[PDB]
Amino acid sequence: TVPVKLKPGMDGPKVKQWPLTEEKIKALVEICTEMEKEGKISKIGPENPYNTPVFAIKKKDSTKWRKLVDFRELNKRTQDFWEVQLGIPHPAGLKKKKSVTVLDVGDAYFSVPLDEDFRKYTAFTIPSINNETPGIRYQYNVLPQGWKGSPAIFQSSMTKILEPFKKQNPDIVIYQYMDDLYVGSDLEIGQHRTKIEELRQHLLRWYELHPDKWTVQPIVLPEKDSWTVNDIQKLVGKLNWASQIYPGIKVRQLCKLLRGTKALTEVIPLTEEAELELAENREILKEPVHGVYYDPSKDLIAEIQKQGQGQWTYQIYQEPFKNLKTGKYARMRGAHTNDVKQLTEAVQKITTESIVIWGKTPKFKLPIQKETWETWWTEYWQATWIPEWEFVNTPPLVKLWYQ
Amino acid sequence: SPIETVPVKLKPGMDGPKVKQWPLTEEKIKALVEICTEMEKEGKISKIGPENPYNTPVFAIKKKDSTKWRKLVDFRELNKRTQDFWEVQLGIPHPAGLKKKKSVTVLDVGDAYFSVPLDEDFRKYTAFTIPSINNETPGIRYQYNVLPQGWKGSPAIFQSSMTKILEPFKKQNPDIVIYQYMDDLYVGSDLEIGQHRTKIEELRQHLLRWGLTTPDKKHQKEPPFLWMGYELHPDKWTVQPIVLPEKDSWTVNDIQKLVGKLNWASQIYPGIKVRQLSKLLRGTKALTEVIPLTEEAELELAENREILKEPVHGVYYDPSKDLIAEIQKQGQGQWTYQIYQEPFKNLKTGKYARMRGAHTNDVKQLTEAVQKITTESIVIWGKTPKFKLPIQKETWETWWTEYWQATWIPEWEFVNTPPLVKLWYQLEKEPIVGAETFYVDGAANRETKLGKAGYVTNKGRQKVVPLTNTTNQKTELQAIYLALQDSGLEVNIVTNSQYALGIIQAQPDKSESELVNQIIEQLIKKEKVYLAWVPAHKGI
DNA sequence: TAATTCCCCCCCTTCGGTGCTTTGCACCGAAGGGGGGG
Ligand SMILES: Nc1ncnc2c1ncn2[C@H]1C[C@H](O)[C@@H](COP(=O)(O)OP(=O)(O)OP(=O)(O)O)O1
Repeated sequence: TVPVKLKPGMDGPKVKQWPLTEEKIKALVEICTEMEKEGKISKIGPENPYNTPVFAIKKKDSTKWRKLVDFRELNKRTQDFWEVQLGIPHPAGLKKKKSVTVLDVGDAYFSVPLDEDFRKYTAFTIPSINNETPGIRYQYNVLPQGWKGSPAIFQSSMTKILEPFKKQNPDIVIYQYMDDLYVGSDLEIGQHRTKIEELRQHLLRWYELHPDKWTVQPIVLPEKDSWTVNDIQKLVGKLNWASQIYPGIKVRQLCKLLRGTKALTEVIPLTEEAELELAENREILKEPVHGVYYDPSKDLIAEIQKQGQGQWTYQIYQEPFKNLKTGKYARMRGAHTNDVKQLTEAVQKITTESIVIWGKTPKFKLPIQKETWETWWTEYWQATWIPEWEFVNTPPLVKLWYQ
Repeated sequence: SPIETVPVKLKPGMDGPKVKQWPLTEEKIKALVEICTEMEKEGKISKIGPENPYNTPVFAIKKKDSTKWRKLVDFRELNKRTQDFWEVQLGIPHPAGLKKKKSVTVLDVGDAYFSVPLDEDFRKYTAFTIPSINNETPGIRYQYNVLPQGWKGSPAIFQSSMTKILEPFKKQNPDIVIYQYMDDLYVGSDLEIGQHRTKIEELRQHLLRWGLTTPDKKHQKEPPFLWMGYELHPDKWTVQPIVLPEKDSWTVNDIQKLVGKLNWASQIYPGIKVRQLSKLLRGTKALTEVIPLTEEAELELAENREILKEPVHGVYYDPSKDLIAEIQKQGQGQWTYQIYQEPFKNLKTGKYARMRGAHTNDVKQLTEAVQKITTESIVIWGKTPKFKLPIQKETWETWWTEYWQATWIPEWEFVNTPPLVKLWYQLEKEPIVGAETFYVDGAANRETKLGKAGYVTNKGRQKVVPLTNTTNQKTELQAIYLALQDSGLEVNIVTNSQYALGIIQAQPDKSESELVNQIIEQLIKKEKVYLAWVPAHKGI
C-alpha cells in the first residue's frame, strides 16, 4: 500500500449526506452489503469524524446501479498526485484523434488495498427512508472509485496491463482520468469497435467521442439591409463587449451614428465610414483570438448560459475575456422540456471535452438556483466523476452576445 | 452492558477540564447524592482519589415525569477539548411516513446513556465532585464508567451501540418494522396481537441480554401511542395537543414561542400563517420587551386559533398509491401545501414563507416551495410527489422559456384555485413602433451622496430631478421610474444601467425596495414596455 | 444576571463574509431566538 497523506494544513472531508430516493437507497444498501461481504468496505462508528456524500446512478442504457461517492473535498485535499506518479502528461494527440471511446475501469481499483491511515478519510453514510434508523457508516478498505489518488496509485498496474496493447497498437492514444480510460484511434469506426473489443478482452483476461468534430463558436455580428436605431444600439453594445476580447475593435463611426435622441424604430442609413468600420470589425471577429495559451498551473473555469429553445452556450477560460474554448450545446428540444436535465447533460459533455483537451475538469459557473441543482442533478448524472461548480445569482452580462 | 466501548480521545495537545463546581441548592445536592449512591452501587460511576486532577461541574434537572431527577454534567470545556464526531442521526422520523400496521408497540430503553459503557482511557476526564450538604466535609469525587449526559459524544455513541444491538434481531425478523430514535423504539408488525406480543417479549429479552432494560412504565401496548410528539391511532395520527399562550400583553420571547408552536402545528394543521407575527420580531432587542400587536398579527393570531380549534389528523403512507402535493397561495409570499394520496385525506401539511432575494415574483416563490416540498417528500417517503399547482401551463412555459436560469418543476398539473399564479407584466422583445422613446440617465457622486435622474425624449420632452442620499443604482432606478411616470400606455426606455435592467427583466412583483415596488406598479399599469440597454456615454 | 449540559430536524431574524463593480448591492451561511424529539 502507498502511504497516502493529506495536504499540509488540511483536516479532511466533513460533508453532510443529502437525502436520497427510495430506489437509490435500496440500490446503495444492496451494493454496500455486497461490498462489505467481500471486504471492500467496512462498517465504522461515529468516532470517525469524516464524511463524504454518496448516491447511486444508472449508466447509459444500463439496468445496473452504480455507487458514486462525491470525493470532491477529499480530492481538493490529498496531494497524493505527486507522491505517486500522477496521470501521465496529457497527450496532445487525443484532441486531434478521430474516434475516442471512454471505458469504465474503476472496478480494477477494488483489487488494490488502501493505506490504513487514509481509510478514515473515505467514510460515507447511507441514509434511511423516513429516518427509520440512524445512517449506516462505511469506510473503504480498497482504492475507492472517484478518488483522485486511486488512478495515481493504480498507474503502475495500469501501465503493466496496457503495455502488451500499446506496443502492438502504437497509433492508439490511451489517457486515464479518474475511473475512465479515453482511448483514441484514427481508424475506421468498425475497426475502432473491433480494437475496443480486443482491449476489453485484454483487460478482462488481465460511448464513442469524436474530437475532430469539436468546432469553436465565434461571435458573429448580424447582417441587415436596413439598420434601425435599436439595431445599431444593440450592435454597438455587442462590439463594446467584444472589444475586451478583441483589442482593436473600433466603434467610433457607429457610436457617431447614435448621437441625438431618436426613435428606436427610426431607420438610419449607414455612412460609408460606418460601413467600412463594420466590415473591418466583422473580419476581425472572423479570425480567432490569438494570444491565449493553456496554463497547467491555473484552474479552468467553464461558464454556461441558457439561450432558450434547448440551446446553451459555454466558454472555457482561465482568465477573463481570454477564452480557451467557446462552444454551443444544442438539444434541439425534441420532447425535452427539462432544463435541469439539459444543463446536467451539457455539464457532462463540457467536462468530457475538457478532460480530452486539457486533462482537467473545469470549475462550472452554473446558470441555475443552487437548491434546484442540488435537488435534481443526481437524477440525470451518468458520469463517474463530479466537477466543482458554483452558481451564478446575477443575470449574465453577456446575455445574447454569445448567441 | 457487554457492548464494546467506542474509542474516544481528546483533541491533540489538549488536557482534561479543571472547572470548579459551582454552589448547588440543598435539594439539588440531596438529589445528586441519592443518584450518585445508586449509580455507584450499580457500577455506573466510580469513586476517585487525589490521582485524578480533573473536575467538571454537575447539576440536576427535572425529567418529564417529575419526582425523578436527570443528572447533567456541564461538559462544555471537555466538549471543546473532545475529538469531533460524525452524527448518525440524519433527521426525524415522521408519522406520515409510517405504513399501516396491524399491531404496534412503543418501547423505551431505561437509563439509556447509563446502560452504555464509556471508553476506559476517557473515564478520567469525566471526573466530578458532588458537593457536601450545606458545606463542611470536602465533596465525594466520582468518574463516569458509562455515557454521561451533557457530553457531546454520548448521543452518537449510544445511537451506534443501539443500532449494533438491534441489527441481529432485525436480521432474524425481517417482517418487523423497528423505528429507533435514540432509545425510543416503535415496533410495528402485521402479526396477530398475541404473536406480536410474543415478538415484543423476544425483543425485550434480546435487549436485556445486552444490558438494556425496557421498564413497563414506558412500555405502551394500546392505542393511542405517544410516539415522538405524536399520537398514533390504528388508522390516523395527530400531534400531541398544542397549547397556544393566551396573553393580554406579549413580549418578544412570547412571540417567538408562539411562532415556534405555530410552525410545529403547521405540519398537520392547514393554513397556518406566521408572517405578521414574525414581523413583530424585526428590530427588537430585549426578549422581555413588550410588543403590542399590530392589528395584522391580531388577525393572523385569530385565524390560527380558529384553525387549531378543530382537531385534525393525518393518515399513514400507502406505498401502492400515488403521492400528490397540492399548493395554494396565501399572499405576502406565503404558501400552504397538502400532501395526500386520497382526496381530503392529508398525509401531511406544511407552509413555505421564506423570502429569498431582494426582488422576486410569484413564479420563483412557487418554484422554491416545490423544491422544499420535493426535498421533504424524498426525506419522508423516498420519492417525489405529483404536484397540483395554481399556475397555468402556459404561464410556466412562458416563464421558463424566457428565463435566463435553468428552472424545472417535476410532473405537475394545473389546479384552478382562484388565487392563481401569474406574471403581472411582460417586457417587449422588440421596440414598439410609434411609442415614445425615453433615454434615461441617473448619476450620483460618492462623496456628497447627491445625484440627478432624468430623461430626454425623441419628441423633445425632457426632465431632470435632483436626489439626496441616493447612490448611482438608486438614481438609475429613479430615472426609469421617471420615464414610466411621464409616458403613455406604450413606451420604449433606453437605460445605461445594467443593474436596473437586470432587476426589471426578472419581472418581480414584490421587492424590499419601495422604489422597485413603484416601478413594478407602473409596469403593471402600462400596456407595452420595451427596455433597451445602451453601453455608456459613447452615444445616446 | 442567573442559570449554567449534549445531539438531531425544522422556521425566522441578524450579521458578517464574498463577489462583482455601479466601493453599493445582492446572496448565502452561521448563529441567535423559538418549536419539536431523545
Ligand atoms: N435533557 C437532556 N440532556 C441530555 N441528554 C438527554 C436529555 N434528555 C435525554 N437525554 C439523553 C440521555 C438519556 O439517557 C437518553 C434517553 O432519554 P430519556 O428516555 O429521557 O432518559 P433515560 O433513558 O435516562 O431515563 P428513563 O430511565 O427515565 O427512561 O437521551
